Amino acid sequence: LKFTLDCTHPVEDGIMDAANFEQFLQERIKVNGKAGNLGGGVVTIERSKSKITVTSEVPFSKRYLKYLTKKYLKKNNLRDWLRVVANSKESYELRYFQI
Amino acid sequence: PRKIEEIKDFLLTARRKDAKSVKIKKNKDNVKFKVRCSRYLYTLVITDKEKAEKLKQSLPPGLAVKELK
Amino acid sequence: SSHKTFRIKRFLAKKQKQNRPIPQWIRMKTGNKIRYNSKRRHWRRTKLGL
Amino acid sequence: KNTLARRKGRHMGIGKRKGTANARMPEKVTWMRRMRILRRLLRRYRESKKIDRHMYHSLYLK
RNA sequence: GCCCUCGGCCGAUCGAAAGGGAGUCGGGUUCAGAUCCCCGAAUCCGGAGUGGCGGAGAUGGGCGCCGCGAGGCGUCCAGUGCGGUAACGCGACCGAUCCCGGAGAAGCCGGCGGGAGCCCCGGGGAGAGUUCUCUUUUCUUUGUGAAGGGCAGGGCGCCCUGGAAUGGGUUCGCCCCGAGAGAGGGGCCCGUGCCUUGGAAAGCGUCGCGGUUCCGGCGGCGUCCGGUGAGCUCUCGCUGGCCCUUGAAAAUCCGGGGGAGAGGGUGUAAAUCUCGCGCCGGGCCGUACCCAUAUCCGCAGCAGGUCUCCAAGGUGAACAGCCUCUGGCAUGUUGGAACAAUGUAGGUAAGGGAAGUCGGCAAGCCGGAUCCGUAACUUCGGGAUAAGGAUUGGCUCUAAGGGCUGGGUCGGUCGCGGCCGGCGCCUAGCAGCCGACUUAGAACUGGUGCGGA
RNA sequence: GUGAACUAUGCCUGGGCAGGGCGAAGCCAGAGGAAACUCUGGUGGAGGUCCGUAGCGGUCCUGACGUGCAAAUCGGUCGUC
Ligand SMILES: [Mg+2]
Ligand SMILES: [Mg+2]
Ligand SMILES: [Mg+2]
Ligand SMILES: [Mg+2]
Ligand SMILES: [Mg+2]
Ligand SMILES: [Mg+2]
Ligand SMILES: [Mg+2]
Ligand SMILES: [Mg+2]
Ligand SMILES: [Mg+2]
Ligand SMILES: [Mg+2]
Ligand SMILES: [Mg+2]
Ligand SMILES: [Mg+2]
Ligand SMILES: [Mg+2]
Ligand SMILES: [Mg+2]
Ligand SMILES: [Mg+2]
Ligand SMILES: [Mg+2]
Ligand SMILES: [Mg+2]
Ligand SMILES: [Mg+2]
Ligand SMILES: [Mg+2]
Ligand SMILES: [Mg+2]
Ligand SMILES: [Mg+2]
Ligand SMILES: [Mg+2]
Ligand SMILES: [Mg+2]
Ligand SMILES: [Mg+2]
Ligand SMILES: [Mg+2]
Ligand SMILES: [Mg+2]
Ligand SMILES: [Mg+2]
Ligand SMILES: [Mg+2]
Ligand SMILES: [Mg+2]
Ligand SMILES: [Mg+2]
Repeated sequence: LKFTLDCTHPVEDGIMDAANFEQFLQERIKVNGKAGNLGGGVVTIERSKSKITVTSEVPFSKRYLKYLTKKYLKKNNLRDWLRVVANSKESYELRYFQI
Repeated sequence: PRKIEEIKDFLLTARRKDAKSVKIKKNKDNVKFKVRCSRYLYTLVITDKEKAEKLKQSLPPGLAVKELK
Repeated sequence: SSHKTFRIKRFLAKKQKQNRPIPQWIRMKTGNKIRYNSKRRHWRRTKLGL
Repeated sequence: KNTLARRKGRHMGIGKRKGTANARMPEKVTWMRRMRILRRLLRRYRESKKIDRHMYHSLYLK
């Protein structure tokens, strides 16, 4: 459903890696309570060198997306600078905490 | 508040004497024409954009034709 | 109470208008022998009979 | 979580109830539910002519 | 103004900031006021002689001609509306004294049903919390006033057809029927629910942009889809029970009976109008705040007293007790340091078990629920939870208890679907889907613990 | 002469009172009898009914206090609901 997850600023100043974050999602997604294998090829994640599309054919949810990116930020000790907001419909953009 | 069905009835209450104002409210699906008279606020709802436009053209002069934007 | 009559409102109006300290030039007046308002009412201590 | 367990039957017990059986589930409500169910079934059978008026009345009274 | 006609309020007046009593709501705003100010939507009552504008009353028939006819000419006669078998309906739709009725205007208790609000469950958003591990997670939020119009829903001893025993409908209970059942078709009332106008422009939640020392700034996006119920609380309705108890009055407003009267001579008419719109007005007094372990009374910031409304989650029978959220507070007119006696309040106690004492005073024992089992006596109702006994946790299951849909033999043809029929036999019903809380039984399990507070 | 602002009682008009137990009349069904009827199971929800909240009251500790918090209060236990 094109839940565009966009992070240009942190990879812009080089504090996280879109490829291994994509790997993190690729392992720890869930479809019907199963990790790995994307439900059996049913969700597809591409990274267009600055942002990640998570296309799907199931009722998958962007609040679950926000929960997973918060989990990634907490795991990599980053969510004291970064903050996941809804910049638009069908998209989540990370932002730095006030300067 | 009263809701008017026909353009001719809207036009005669628009050219009534006590008709203080007309406000045009452009909604996403339709357009509302609210004429403020003495006792009631009368509302006409039109779904056709060109029909609403030609009504705006054929509205009588000497009235406030205020758009709500 | 908040439900008053006009004349009990007048009574309370007069009482709170005259519950007021004495001016200070009164003491400088010649032959004064009055130092303070001696009949000032406090709402908690002395109650109106009304 | 405890509501899920009580749905599965847990903590319902006999050492877990404090009111009487009628206080927890009233016999008037039970009988009323049963009568509504059985009368509705009899009305459907009489409408679809699996039974007739006379069978319906005797079964109603029973 | 006089005269005639007609006439019981037959008794002044006061008496309720909880009785009766037309008609205002939403948002915003203050240091302190707001249903009263501002903005926006309404509404009630009173007034209109010259009547302010529409609409209703109300505008049709007969006969002679002209005119192809339509349509005109003149004459004569109606007209205080119309529809439905009905219940009744429609936008108005004359009418006095007088009379009749209704509303205002009726107790307490029970049981059900409908509607809302709250609570609860499943998803979608937005923003937060947790992330040592797990958690598609946890928390918050997720609007539409009054007044119109339409439709659900509820109620009806309201109407018409028809005639019912092999009696039948029907409630939790009842109850109903030749004085008219069931069935079929209507009508009315209520409509606080939903849709719409109001209305998104406002409110709210988020994400931003610039400073009018503080803009009802400006913008984006959103404000979504469902399901449950003997839940609680209001409210509406139906139907019972109780009474040597039968549960106000009056202002006020309405309907009807009757028809004294009034309206015009067929006009582009009148009297009249409880219809629609328009115009003007609504004075006087109260309105802050406290409302009580500190604004009241008790001589006081006094453990006393003093009438109400609203009421979340868990456990649980529960408005019990105990813990928590919204909201509130600072321990009740001081603190610090020690932890003697005597106290006040609360516990525990070997072995005995009322020997204590006037006296089992005080304390203790018992306690919930489920399954058994209950004596004398009796006014036959009771006694009665008599007495007495067993069980009670956690975890994993197994049964039973419901609600929706569809069951169709074949194009015999076309209006990969539709019209009539040769075409066919779940008829012991099945098939699919949805959804609750219970109750009973069993296994395992624990230092025999389990109404664990 | 002044008082029913406390209290006593009558009247008028308002407000209020969880959750449970027992299970009266009325009613439905099944079974036994020649009847009269009888038995069983439900339903129903009566009562100056019972346990027990709020409320109202005030038993006992002859508890606290007794120059009090109080010119009659407080706590537990109680009565009724
Ligand atoms: Mg005082
Ligand atoms: Mg008289
Ligand atoms: Mg008076
Ligand atoms: Mg009054
Ligand atoms: Mg205020
Ligand atoms: Mg709305
Ligand atoms: Mg009938
Ligand atoms: Mg908006
Ligand atoms: Mg905004
Ligand atoms: Mg006030
Ligand atoms: Mg006090
Ligand atoms: Mg005094
Ligand atoms: Mg406590
Ligand atoms: Mg203390
Ligand atoms: Mg202190
Ligand atoms: Mg104090
Ligand atoms: Mg001992
Ligand atoms: Mg011992
Ligand atoms: Mg002894
Ligand atoms: Mg002795
Ligand atoms: Mg002795
Ligand atoms: Mg004792
Ligand atoms: Mg005995
Ligand atoms: Mg066991
Ligand atoms: Mg008195
Ligand atoms: Mg009693
Ligand atoms: Mg009590
Ligand atoms: Mg006492
Ligand atoms: Mg004593
Ligand atoms: Mg009692």
